[PDB]
Amino acid sequence: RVSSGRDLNCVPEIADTLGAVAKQGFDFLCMPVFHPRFKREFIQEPAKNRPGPQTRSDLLLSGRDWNTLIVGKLSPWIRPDSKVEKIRRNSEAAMLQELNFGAYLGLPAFLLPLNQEDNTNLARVLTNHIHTGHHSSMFWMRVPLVAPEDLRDDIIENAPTTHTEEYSGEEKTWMWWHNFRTLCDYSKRIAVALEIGADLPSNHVIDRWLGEPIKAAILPTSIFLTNKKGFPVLSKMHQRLIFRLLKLEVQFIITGTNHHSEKEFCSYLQYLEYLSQNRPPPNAYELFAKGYEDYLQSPLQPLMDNLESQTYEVFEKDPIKYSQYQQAIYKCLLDRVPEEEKDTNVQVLMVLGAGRGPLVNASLRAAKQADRRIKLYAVEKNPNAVVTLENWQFEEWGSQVTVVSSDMREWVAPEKADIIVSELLGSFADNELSPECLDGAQHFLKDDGVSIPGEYTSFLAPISSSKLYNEVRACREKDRDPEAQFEMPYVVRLHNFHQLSAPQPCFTFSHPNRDPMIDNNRYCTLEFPVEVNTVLHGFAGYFETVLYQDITLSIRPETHSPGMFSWFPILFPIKQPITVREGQTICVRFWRCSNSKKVWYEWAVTAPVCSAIHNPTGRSYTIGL
Amino acid sequence: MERQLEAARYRSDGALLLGASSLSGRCWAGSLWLFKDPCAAPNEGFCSAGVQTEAGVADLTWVGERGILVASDSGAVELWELDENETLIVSKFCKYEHDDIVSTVSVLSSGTQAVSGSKDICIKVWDLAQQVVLSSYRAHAAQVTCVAASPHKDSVFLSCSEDNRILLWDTRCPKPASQIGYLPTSLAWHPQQSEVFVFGDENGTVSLVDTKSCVLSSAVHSQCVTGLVFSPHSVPFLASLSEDCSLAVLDSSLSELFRSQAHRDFVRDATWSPLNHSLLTTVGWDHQVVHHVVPT
Ligand SMILES: CSC[C@H]1O[C@@H](n2cnc3c(N)ncnc32)[C@H](O)[C@@H]1O
Ligand SMILES: Nc1nc2cc[nH]c2cc1Br
Repeated sequence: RVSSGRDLNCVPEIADTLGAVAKQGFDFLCMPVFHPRFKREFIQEPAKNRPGPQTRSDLLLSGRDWNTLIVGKLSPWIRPDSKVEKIRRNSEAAMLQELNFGAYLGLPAFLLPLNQEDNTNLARVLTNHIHTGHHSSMFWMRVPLVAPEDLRDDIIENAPTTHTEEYSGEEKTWMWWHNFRTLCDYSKRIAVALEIGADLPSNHVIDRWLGEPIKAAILPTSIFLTNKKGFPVLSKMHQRLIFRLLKLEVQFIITGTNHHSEKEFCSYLQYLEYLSQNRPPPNAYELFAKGYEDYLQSPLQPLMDNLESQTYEVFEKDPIKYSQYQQAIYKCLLDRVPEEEKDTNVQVLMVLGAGRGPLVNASLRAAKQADRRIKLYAVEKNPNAVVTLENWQFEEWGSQVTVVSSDMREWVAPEKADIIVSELLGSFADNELSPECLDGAQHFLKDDGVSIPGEYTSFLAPISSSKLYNEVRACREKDRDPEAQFEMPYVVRLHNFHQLSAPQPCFTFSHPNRDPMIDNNRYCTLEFPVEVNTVLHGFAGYFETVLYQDITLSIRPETHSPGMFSWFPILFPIKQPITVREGQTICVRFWRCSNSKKVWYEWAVTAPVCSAIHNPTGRSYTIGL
Repeated sequence: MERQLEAARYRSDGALLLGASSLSGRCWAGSLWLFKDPCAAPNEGFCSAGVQTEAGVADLTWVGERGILVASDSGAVELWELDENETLIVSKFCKYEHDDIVSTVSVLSSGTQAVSGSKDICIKVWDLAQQVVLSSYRAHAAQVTCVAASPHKDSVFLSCSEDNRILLWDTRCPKPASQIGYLPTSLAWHPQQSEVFVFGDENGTVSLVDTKSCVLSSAVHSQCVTGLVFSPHSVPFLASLSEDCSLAVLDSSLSELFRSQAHRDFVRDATWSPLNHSLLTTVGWDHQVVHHVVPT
């Protein structure tokens, strides 16, 4: 299902045009709302007093058709940044007139060009409109990958086109966009309609638009090549770009006249559809994670909170994770009990944070696989989950499993443990307070005992997403700090973003923690080399864990365990976006902090410019001990 | 006949060609009209011929005596021809080759070829006989506001644009365009001097330019200069039109001789009678055909 539009600047009979466009397969029609040559005076007589009607009637279509099928277009003569004062003033009046008429019709979106550098007054007038009436039309800023000036034929004898690479210069249309949306205060209603030229620029120019709110991709008829049977297709380079845009679920707009004159108009659409069918289908992670793309959620705190039945059901749905846990205990049981000792030596296993018992069942399956005897304790502090365990224990497990309705840091254990097995790790490894929990459980691990996991290590990477920056910004609430939303992590399936440097490890914790003078507080400095011009909006956080020896789990994208989907990446935003030039180092500083009651993260960017320290003293975000 | 009169051009025998758009209301179409009696214009029922086009008329021009070359909103450059009797107007071709509104059209000196400019940024050279684009030029960086064919040289023409370039073209060169302040809106070649042209800007200045070496200029209008039309005299006068809703006729040195505030909407075309060189006809979006008696 490619959602598809037709761009026209010529609409003689509105109903007939729309009807032809509907028969062609298009879901909507971009068109002007006043006639695009009908230039209008507002100041000077006699033309200011021109008899109306000033445009077509709203009665020509249904309200439903205006709301679903029609995208308005700003008239191309409207130049609010003209060097001529009178064009400036008439264009101001005319812009507000056209916008207000689109709002009167209830149009779902309205198109405006960015076709020069200075759109400052166009932004001002759009902002004026935005704060006038209560409506919710989208504003699609029509901006090209490559400026007309920079794709022109090399045919002016005395003004040759530059044959030198200009790295920043070739990205100029991003700066047109950036400056526009910055001026308009990052309104959710202002999106990009990215216009694709016949010749794509360098990859870095395209990459520049990663993490931008691209709602439309405009495809001119001129950019389509012709295949041996006469029909429209695209180059493999353009196809690459289309597959990326499809992943952003943009609406594709076809603009310009039919040059492929042998075939039906359907053809252009049929190619996009052809391309849409022939992508690689969604992998079982991407199938599981559909809907959650860039949806911010609170990180779960299974310590502070008692997790719901269905949350445990979700945790349990990851058979890769448990076959790994099973394998880690399997390999461990063999390493601890030799073959000749197998009937003498019953290993005391303790599931610390047993939930509804998947690790308990993995421990049973592993022991029968290993052919070694085990004594199970299932320690769980959530008394709701303990109901599930105790029903499981009576019906199935029996006396082999002892259920313990207790905190692992309080529990006075009847004996010491050969192996402690746990599953206390969030998306940043230590953000559910596994260090503190296993530290207080450590006194009943045997002197030679194993923790599964033995180790885990968080990873961070700087990102750009103006989309995700907006999502965070929209989480302002009543009755708290108006910036608290920027000073807290979010679990999010990051999707429309740009990873700006390779992830690096942040914090590591090892279990057992044999170190005499224990401290789980941390301070880390990371220097991230950046090869692009960009804007930093936060740090994606991942993790890795050693269950036992080579048996590992990871959500670090480059080493991601195949098939594992229990965790999404975490996101640490910053309050103010940071301009990062090509070749600069992003320096981030992260702290893990604590008192008796709370654990929290603080963070700051120190290069190429200083941010404020975020979440100082846990003022916006704490993790309950 | 639709309200917004866009074009007005005389042929050799003093018959008036009108082009019109409906730029508002329900139907946004256009039309082409021949008046053998000029003083009857705009009146529809007392005219020689008339026809409905599918879309509006941004610009047109005569192709000698019987052909009508039309710049459409559709993207089509259209050739309509008069029949054997000159009472009907039949489409000979309508070729959808520009990707936006065709704004400006101009027939080249020989009359077998023409040049068209569009909002799509391109300038296209046409073979009127073969009905195809010979050459397609993306020299500009914005809308092509005006193209103007050289009177006597088939390979030469002027174009101007919203990128603030006036380009002198010469198809004989490997790099045909050559670049020659506020944006240029209208272009007119000097009829007697191959090396000279005038250009009107969006701020109401008319400027006089030699190809060798904005030299002489006058603030003629208060708003944009839409059109510039040299007279048929040996010592020609320059008619200048504007969005200020005024006609001015100018001398060699751009001094104000005649001035008409007769039009109440924008003045869109001008055309000097070849029967009487002192009569000048304008048309405007007020649906007026005003016949001015120029004190020559
Ligand atoms: C299966 S998700 C991790 C499990 O750990 C449990 N948990 C977290 N912290 C502790 C603790 N200190 N003592 C016992 N169980 C815990 C939570 O209740 C959860 O069921
Ligand atoms: N302890 C856990 N935390 C998280 C966070 C996302 N998925 C999880 C699974 C477990 Br088990």
